[PDB]
Amino acid sequence: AGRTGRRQAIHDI
Amino acid sequence: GHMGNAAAAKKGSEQESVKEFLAKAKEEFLKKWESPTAQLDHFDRIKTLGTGRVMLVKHKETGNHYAMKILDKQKVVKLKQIEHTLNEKRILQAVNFPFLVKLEFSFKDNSNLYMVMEYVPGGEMFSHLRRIGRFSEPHARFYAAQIVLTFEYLHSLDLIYRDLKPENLLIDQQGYIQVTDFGFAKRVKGRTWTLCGTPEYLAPEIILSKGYNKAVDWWALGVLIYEMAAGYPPFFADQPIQIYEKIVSGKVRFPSHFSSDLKDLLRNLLQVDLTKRFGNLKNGVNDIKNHKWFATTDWIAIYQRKVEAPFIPKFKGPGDTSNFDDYEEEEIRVSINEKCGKEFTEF
Ligand SMILES: CCCNCCNS(=O)(=O)c1cccc2cnccc12
Repeated sequence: AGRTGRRQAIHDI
Repeated sequence: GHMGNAAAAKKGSEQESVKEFLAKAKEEFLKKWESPTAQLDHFDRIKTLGTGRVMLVKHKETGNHYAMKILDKQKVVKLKQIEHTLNEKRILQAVNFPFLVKLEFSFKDNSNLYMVMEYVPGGEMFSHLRRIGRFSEPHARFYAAQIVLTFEYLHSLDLIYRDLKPENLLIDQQGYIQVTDFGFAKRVKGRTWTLCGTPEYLAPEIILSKGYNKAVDWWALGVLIYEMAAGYPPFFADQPIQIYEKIVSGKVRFPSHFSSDLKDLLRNLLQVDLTKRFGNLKNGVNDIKNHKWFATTDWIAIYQRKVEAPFIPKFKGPGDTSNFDDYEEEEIRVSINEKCGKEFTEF
């Protein structure tokens, strides 16, 4: 199972 | 050895010519970086091409179509992206490469920043990949070669890209790639420290809060090649925290249909140990370009766009958007008061 749609960038963790 | 005399000499000479090309490219980049254009009502807004937003627009005077990125100044400040947004504009205005999207205009108003780019009508690689499932190895290799050359160019200029993924790779009318989305691109001589990128594509050293270098782009290339050839990325889970745990373990499993040459390349790109990762060694980009998986790749022919593309998107007209998904349309509101003027004086 995982993300199949468009993936957004992250600006911080 | 692996190469006979004629082959070794041709390869050596080719590699020296690359150095000569890159030295000239650096001279040209620096001149633009040192001595670097429109307004909103010059364009008709047609349709949203992507959000995160980018709109297809038509220039009123010429009738040319473009992709206009619109950034809300207040949101940029709150998300701590001021410097990143200045980086994107400055880098795009100074670079020049066949696989990098071209910036045509930039401007700002009371509310927004605008970057007007060439419209690439074939759609995102992401769409095509999700629709077909996976690309065959030759098809994936054709795209991968373009990224290798693009990173060879960018890294020679001390530019790190930091957001490789199929969503950011557009297919042009000839079936070649245009890289978009330079919001995380940065001039970096050695190390940098910002935690940014897209979870599935982050190298372990980013997740582990280490100072990291341009080798994060080579890790991301490994993720991209894997995803193109498998249909899904190598570290795959529903939530970011779970993705990060898989990346830092570094255990990678491969589909049974991957060739051994491909698996070898990917083990060397998806390498946690930076002293062993391809693209980060003494031989530089040549460890990648000379790998067996790329043995059929004519690097100059790719650069010259003379290789027949595996896939040519359908195109019905200059403003056609059939290769793009639909998004909710939001009117572009411009406040009567200037927002964040001091923060964006240099834009
Ligand atoms: C997470 C999904 C990210 N997708 C980014 C790439 N697609 S886009 O629509 O924003 C776009 C951006 C920039 C230039 C373009 C030039 N022609 C077409 C589209 C363009």
